[PDB]
Amino acid sequence: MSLYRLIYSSQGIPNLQPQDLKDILESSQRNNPANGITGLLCYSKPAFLQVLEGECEQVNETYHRIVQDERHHSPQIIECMPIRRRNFEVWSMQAITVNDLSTEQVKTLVLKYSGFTTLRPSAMDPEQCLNFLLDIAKIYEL
Amino acid sequence: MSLYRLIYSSQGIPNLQPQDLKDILESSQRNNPANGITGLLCYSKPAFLQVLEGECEQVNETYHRIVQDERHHSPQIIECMPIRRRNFEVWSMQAITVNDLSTEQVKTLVLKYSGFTTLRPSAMDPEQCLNFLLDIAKI
Amino acid sequence: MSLYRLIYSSQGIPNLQPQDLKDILESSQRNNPANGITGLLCYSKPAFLQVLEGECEQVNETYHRIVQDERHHSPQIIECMPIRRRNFEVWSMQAITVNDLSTEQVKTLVLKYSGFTTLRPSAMDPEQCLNFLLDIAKIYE
Amino acid sequence: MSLYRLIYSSQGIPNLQPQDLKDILESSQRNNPANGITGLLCYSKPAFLQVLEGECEQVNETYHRIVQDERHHSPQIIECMPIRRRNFEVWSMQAITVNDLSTEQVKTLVLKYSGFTTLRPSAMDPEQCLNFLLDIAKIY
Amino acid sequence: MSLYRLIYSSQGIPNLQPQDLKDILESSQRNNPANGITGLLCYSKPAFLQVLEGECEQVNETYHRIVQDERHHSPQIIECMPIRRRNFEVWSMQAITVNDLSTEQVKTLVLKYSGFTTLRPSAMDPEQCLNFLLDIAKIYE
Amino acid sequence: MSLYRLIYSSQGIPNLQPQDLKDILESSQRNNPANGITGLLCYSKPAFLQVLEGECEQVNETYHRIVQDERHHSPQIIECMPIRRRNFEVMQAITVNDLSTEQVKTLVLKYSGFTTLRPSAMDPEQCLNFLLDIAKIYE
Amino acid sequence: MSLYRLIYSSQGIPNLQPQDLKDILESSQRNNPANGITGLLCYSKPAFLQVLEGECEQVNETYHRIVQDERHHSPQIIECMPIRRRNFEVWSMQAITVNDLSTEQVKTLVLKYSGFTTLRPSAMDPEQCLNFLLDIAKIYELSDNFF
Amino acid sequence: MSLYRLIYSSQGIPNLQPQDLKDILESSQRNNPANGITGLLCYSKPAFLQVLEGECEQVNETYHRIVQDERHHSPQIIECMPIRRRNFEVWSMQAISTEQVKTLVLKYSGFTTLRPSAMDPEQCLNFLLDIAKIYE
Amino acid sequence: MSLYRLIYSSQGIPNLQPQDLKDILESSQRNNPANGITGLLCYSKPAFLQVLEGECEQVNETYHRIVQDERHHSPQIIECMPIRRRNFEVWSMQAITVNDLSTEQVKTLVLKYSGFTTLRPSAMDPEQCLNFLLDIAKIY
Amino acid sequence: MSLYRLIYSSQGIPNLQPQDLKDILESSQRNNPANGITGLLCYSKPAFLQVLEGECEQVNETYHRIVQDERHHSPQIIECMPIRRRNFEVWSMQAITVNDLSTEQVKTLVLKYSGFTTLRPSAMDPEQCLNFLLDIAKIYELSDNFFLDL
Ligand SMILES: Cc1cc2nc3c(=O)[nH]c(=O)nc-3n(C[C@H](O)[C@H](O)[C@H](O)COP(=O)(O)O)c2cc1C
Ligand SMILES: Cc1cc2nc3c(=O)[nH]c(=O)nc-3n(C[C@H](O)[C@H](O)[C@H](O)COP(=O)(O)O)c2cc1C
Ligand SMILES: Cc1cc2nc3c(=O)[nH]c(=O)nc-3n(C[C@H](O)[C@H](O)[C@H](O)COP(=O)(O)O)c2cc1C
Ligand SMILES: Cc1cc2nc3c(=O)[nH]c(=O)nc-3n(C[C@H](O)[C@H](O)[C@H](O)COP(=O)(O)O)c2cc1C
Ligand SMILES: Cc1cc2nc3c(=O)[nH]c(=O)nc-3n(C[C@H](O)[C@H](O)[C@H](O)COP(=O)(O)O)c2cc1C
Ligand SMILES: Cc1cc2nc3c(=O)[nH]c(=O)nc-3n(C[C@H](O)[C@H](O)[C@H](O)COP(=O)(O)O)c2cc1C
Ligand SMILES: Cc1cc2nc3c(=O)[nH]c(=O)nc-3n(C[C@H](O)[C@H](O)[C@H](O)COP(=O)(O)O)c2cc1C
Ligand SMILES: Cc1cc2nc3c(=O)[nH]c(=O)nc-3n(C[C@H](O)[C@H](O)[C@H](O)COP(=O)(O)O)c2cc1C
Ligand SMILES: Cc1cc2nc3c(=O)[nH]c(=O)nc-3n(C[C@H](O)[C@H](O)[C@H](O)COP(=O)(O)O)c2cc1C
Ligand SMILES: Cc1cc2nc3c(=O)[nH]c(=O)nc-3n(C[C@H](O)[C@H](O)[C@H](O)COP(=O)(O)O)c2cc1C
Repeated sequence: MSLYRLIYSSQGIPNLQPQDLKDILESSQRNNPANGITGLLCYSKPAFLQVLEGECEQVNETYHRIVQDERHHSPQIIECMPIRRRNFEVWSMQAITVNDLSTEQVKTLVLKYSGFTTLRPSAMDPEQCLNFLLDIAKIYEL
Repeated sequence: MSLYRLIYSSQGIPNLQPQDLKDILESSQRNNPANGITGLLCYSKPAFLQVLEGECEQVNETYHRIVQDERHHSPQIIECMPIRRRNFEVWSMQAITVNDLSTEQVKTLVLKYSGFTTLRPSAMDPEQCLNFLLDIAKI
Repeated sequence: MSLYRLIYSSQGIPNLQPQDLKDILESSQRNNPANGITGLLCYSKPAFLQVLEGECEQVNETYHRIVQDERHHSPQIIECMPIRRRNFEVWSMQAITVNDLSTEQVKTLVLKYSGFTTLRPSAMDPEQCLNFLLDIAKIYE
Repeated sequence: MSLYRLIYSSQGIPNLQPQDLKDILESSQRNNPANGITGLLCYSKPAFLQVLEGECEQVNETYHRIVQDERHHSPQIIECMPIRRRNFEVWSMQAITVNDLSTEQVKTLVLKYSGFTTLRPSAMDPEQCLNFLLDIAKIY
Repeated sequence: MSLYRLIYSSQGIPNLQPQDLKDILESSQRNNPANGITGLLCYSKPAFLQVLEGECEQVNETYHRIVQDERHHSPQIIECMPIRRRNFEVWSMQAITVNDLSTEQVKTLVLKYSGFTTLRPSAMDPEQCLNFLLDIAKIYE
Repeated sequence: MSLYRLIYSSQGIPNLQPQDLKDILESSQRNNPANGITGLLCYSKPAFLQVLEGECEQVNETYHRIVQDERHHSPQIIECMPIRRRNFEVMQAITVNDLSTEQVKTLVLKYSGFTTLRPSAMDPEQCLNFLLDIAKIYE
Repeated sequence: MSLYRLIYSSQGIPNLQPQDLKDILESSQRNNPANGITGLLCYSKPAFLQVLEGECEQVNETYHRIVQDERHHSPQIIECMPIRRRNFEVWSMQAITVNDLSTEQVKTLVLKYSGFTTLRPSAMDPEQCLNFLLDIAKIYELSDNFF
Repeated sequence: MSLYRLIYSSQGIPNLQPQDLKDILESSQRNNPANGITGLLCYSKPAFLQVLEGECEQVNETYHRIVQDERHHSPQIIECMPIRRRNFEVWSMQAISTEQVKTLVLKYSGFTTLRPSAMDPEQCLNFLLDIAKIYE
Repeated sequence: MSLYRLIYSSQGIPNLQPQDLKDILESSQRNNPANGITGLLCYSKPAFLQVLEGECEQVNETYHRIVQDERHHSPQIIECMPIRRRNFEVWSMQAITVNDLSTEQVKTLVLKYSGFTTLRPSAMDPEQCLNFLLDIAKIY
Repeated sequence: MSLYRLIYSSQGIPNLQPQDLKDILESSQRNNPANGITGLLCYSKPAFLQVLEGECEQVNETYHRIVQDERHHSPQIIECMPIRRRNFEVWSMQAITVNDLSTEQVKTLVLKYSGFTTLRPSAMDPEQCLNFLLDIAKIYELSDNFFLDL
């Protein structure tokens, strides 16, 4: 019913290739529009960080389906709450890799909101997660 | 006396034609100026979403007249409260249709405040309804 | 779906007797329960002040039905909004008459939230109506 | 329409007596009920401090009538504003005299909101005025 | 003593001419400098809306003088309070007529803070009055 | 690491029996202490509504273990967030239906639209307040 | 006009005797109540800490009178500002002495608001000074705090 | 060693000549910089109004020195308190026509002549900050 | 000069005996009074949790002298800041050891602010730490 | 885990030449990146004022290592608390000499937050130190002013 946001992180499996993230993105871009789901996925080997926005029932359907995926494990819900309005509404889904090859502007962003230059969501509170995702969206948009 | 704003939604009757939407707009534009009413009507098949601003007595009189209109049914008052100042003061009544022929800019605005690309007032709270309406008035 | 409150006032017909009010109470106490509606009606000749709480769809269904009642006219919605929780949850409906013959305590309460000792709903803001209705529900009344 | 409170002070004519305050009281208690006015009057030689509460129009009517009374001059409105609810509702009007011969508990209240033990409205702000009057009403 | 603002409205007598408002304006612009009074007056037939600023003592002195004026009646104090700083300090007094001949911009402003396009202080709360006066003075300029 | 609270609802299977409720209770009370999980489970046929409290990692492990339970479906997370202190800090379970006391029904009505518990129609604050109030009036 | 509070500290001249302290408090009892001043004087040898509340003009007249007293030097205004209401109550006739033979309760109160068991106003902010003075007035029981 | 602000008013002696104000100016400009005192002294016959900013001990030393000055009497501390930061990066003096100045004295007080006894601390501060702007 | 609080946690060395804890507590109760330090110490093997109150200079000198003690390592400052007033003014130092054991009175407090019944400082933010210590002292 | 900021001041040894400051900056810039530490060091003879930001564990590790440096003594922690985001994230370490030879612009920032034109960290409360440091970081591009002063 109500407009909702869910932020979670997970451990990618050890063997993940760049093609595996193309298969996640394409699936998400195929399923998400029809469900009202918008969002952003960050990968920083081996951690995933994703925000999902949408009707509560749809966000939940999508999350609990994602939890069942064989390409990641130990999902940790970081925040889930009703929202006043969407922030990621221009993307059914988008994917960003944050690594050592990343732009200095991007590295300085990871640091602005966390302890290290490599993204580790398990060490960030919901507001730091949301703000990182907002700012990094802002520099890859659209 | 007191300046008020009422937001409500309703379900248009099934066979609502383009002429129907036009005479609703024409009625509101001739009646509202005289009663101090301003606002915006949005129509998203089959739902209507309207904000009315004016003196409490006038907003109530206007609203209870609209309620009796044969072209819609099941009105749902979403918010009715006194307000500090108007936001739609330049329009006695403005109408927008939000549908599959709407621009990505509109579809995106509907998405920003709700579960889908199609407007469904029943799935929005008062602040979401008002902000959608304020933003769409800002094209 | 969501929990709502609607407060409104109306003008009763000049022809309102003991039996018409009791008929309103009876109808409301019969219909309100099945629809999850709770609240309180006050009658201060000639005015009605009523508060309705419940699911948005129900509140609206009940209100728009009440507006068709020939026993009053010129309904004025005072406030309609989502609420954190109910305050009248114990009564599907109750009806108080507030007038000249009312208790000094009740009179003083009316004066607490308005200009006079006779209840005139069109001279109160939403917070004053609500608090009046909360305090008089507590007295009983 | 709107519920209002008006607080003002004035200078009473030099030699006001218990009886002068008694008929002010009797005048107010007959007039105030029908106008739905409530409130409290303080006299601290030589000055008056009154709060009036009621419908905007009635508060204004009452105040502007009072201004014309011969028993005082130089009225100063301290505060006039809409209010959420009344604080002096049980009293159409009461009068308390506050002087050097008062109770120690009342004297202590004067001191709490002002520079001296004599009540001097002109030397108090709107919040100090209302608060004095609220505490004063509380011990009555 | 303290810096104060008083806002009131009143009813002008039935047939006020532009010359009466000039006289009012001239009287105020001669008396107000010396008393440190500043403010703005609007006339919206038949009503007056004025804001006065100055020392509490002088603001009361001026207001109780104005109230004796035979050119209006039934004065209503809308607000009287201390203030941190003046907003009308550039003008000893200015007078503006707000009626059905004012510009669209002025009419729109009246609508922004009130139920109609004609200015009726009785229909406005103190915040609405103050904001109307700040905004209209800004256009004037 | 961080003290968290998660509130969710779900749909019990149609053939749930009081013995299943007792089995859920036995299991919880065996698993929760060692994991430092506290909270309250409520059952209003066919709906469950649970709040969990404890460390982030343990709330997540317990929640995702619960999601796989075949005695319910369609979980819907209502709120998940860090908290400054526990409210419950003693798993208790309670069933809340149209046979519960007139005291419980009045409590259901206080936070929602009807006398029967329907979490889908309550926001996070109403859910939590309901659970506290229902716990308060029990043990 | 306005209701004011002033808190100040000073350094009493060396070897101030109890009779001098008595002379000061006799003067302050003589003048303060007539001037509508309430407050307290504390003495933690050699330092004075005093609060004065009352009408701005009186608090100032009193303070600038005190400044000229030859029995202390280096006055330091800690705070002076308009207040919404008084927190003392009366002018405390008795001064409080706060030193190393003070009760464990008084010493604990000094420690609650500063770094040590001896009272050093130069180490405290205006709110610490006020709260100390309020708590000590409560224990003595000179005043509290209009109930 | 806390950063502090003190605002006070006083009445200049009836005999105050332009050279007295010049004397005050030159003493303060020699002393204040070495004591880390910034602020502003305004004089409009017969009132002085001054803000001093600096370390507590210096602000107090400077103020109580000023108190002993024979060119004014009846000092009234209007405010004295710790501050988060300074608002005057330098020290200045201004003696107060025209209408801009009229308008300014009015903006934060009841009359068109400067009367500190009728202004609260925030009014005094903002007046002093603004008058530094219309000059200075 | 200024009134400060510092809360820190550290890791005791593997083989601490109850005697060593007495030696720390005795040393602290000997040294703190003269430096104006008050506070509270817990040992939940292996973790130490201490709050130190006092003048900034003394709090720091004591903290840094403590860091050098051979009976713990890895000190983690959790919060350090000026405070309005002390909350532990009555104790030069008190030590809470395994009457952390007190079943669901003290264990009840630990759960109230953290994930488990056993006290682990690294699992608590500054506010949870202070509130725990405040509640624990209250019941003493 | 938690993102933290630590501000402290210490007394530098009376010897310190520009090479010593360079050696300090050099170690910090080599060590800090790996540790996720960022911040700013000011040297106002004889005093240092530093802010460190990073993970609580790493900030603490770095700080207690620094305390053991023979080039200063009497370290005083001014504030240590969790933070919502970094403010000094641009440099692993930036170091600025702030003294009587400083620009009038710098001396004005010093005076804005304290009693005098000479930076004396103990004459400043935590918010004053913080704001002072933020204002300095604002005006200095370059990770130091030892080679060029603006
Ligand atoms: C990190 C991660 C994030 C994912 N995010 C989404 C999502 O945004 N939307 C979605 O439909 N599937 C998402 N999935 C993919 C689904 O788990 C699953 O692969 C998808 O339902 C396959 O559907 P398909 O066969 O139609 O392509 C995600 C998977 C992973 C591992
Ligand atoms: C969704 C909808 C919105 C309407 N909004 C307004 C309105 O804002 N103002 C108005 O006067 N009439 C409004 N009406 C039109 C009235 O229902 C009614 O037809 C009209 O006031 C008739 O006036 P007339 O008979 O003079 O043409 C609305 C009708 C519909 C169904
Ligand atoms: C002032 C007033 C208040 C009323 N309030 C309610 C109400 O709370 N609930 C309700 O069902 N009917 C209420 N009604 C009565 C309805 O108008 C209507 O008569 C009722 O639904 C008739 O149902 P019945 O024919 O089954 O008796 C109210 C009527 C009036 C005049
Ligand atoms: C300070 C003071 C307060 C007064 N307050 C009231 C009042 O509250 N209500 C009122 O009717 N008259 C009040 N008056 C008295 C009126 O001025 C006047 O005497 C009286 O209302 C005349 O009424 P009467 O013709 O019924 O005797 C007050 C007079 C004074 C000087
Ligand atoms: C609505 C209106 C507003 C007025 N405002 C002022 C005012 O601001 N200042 C003033 O001195 N007189 C004002 N007056 C005029 C006075 O009522 C009065 O006639 C005038 O001050 C007489 O003073 P004089 O005899 O010295 O000329 C106003 C009058 C009206 C009716
Ligand atoms: C709606 C519902 C709520 C549950 N809540 C909890 C819980 O609070 N803690 C828990 O350990 N298991 C909970 N479970 C039970 C688990 O799903 C699972 O059956 C159980 O933990 C297995 O433990 P066991 O086999 O060792 O007994 C819940 C199950 C259901 C269906
Ligand atoms: C530390 C100290 C505090 C004082 N406090 C007050 C006081 O609060 N009120 C007062 O009148 N005099 C106070 N005085 C005394 C005055 O300096 C002065 O001696 C007094 O005004 C003399 O009045 P007398 O001539 O009646 O004795 C204080 C003196 C000292 C040194
Ligand atoms: C109203 C007024 C304001 C003053 N302000 C300052 C000041 O800010 N700084 C200062 O050193 N002296 C100020 N003084 C001057 C001192 O009273 C004193 O005369 C001066 O500091 C003596 O220094 P000199 O002996 O070197 O000339 C002020 C004096 C007056 C009357
Ligand atoms: C965890 C812990 C807490 C301590 N707390 C204090 C303290 O609060 N005050 C203190 O003086 N020493 C404290 N110490 C002990 C000092 O490190 C040191 O051993 C002792 O104070 C030296 O004094 P002594 O040689 O006179 O016995 C603490 C030590 C440990 C490891
Ligand atoms: C005031 C001052 C600040 C310092 N700041 C840091 C710092 O931020 N990071 C760091 O690694 N070392 C810092 N140090 C230097 C360390 O104490 C130590 O010399 C260095 O980390 C050892 O690194 P090395 O392997 O190059 O010898 C600082 C030293 C001083 C005296």
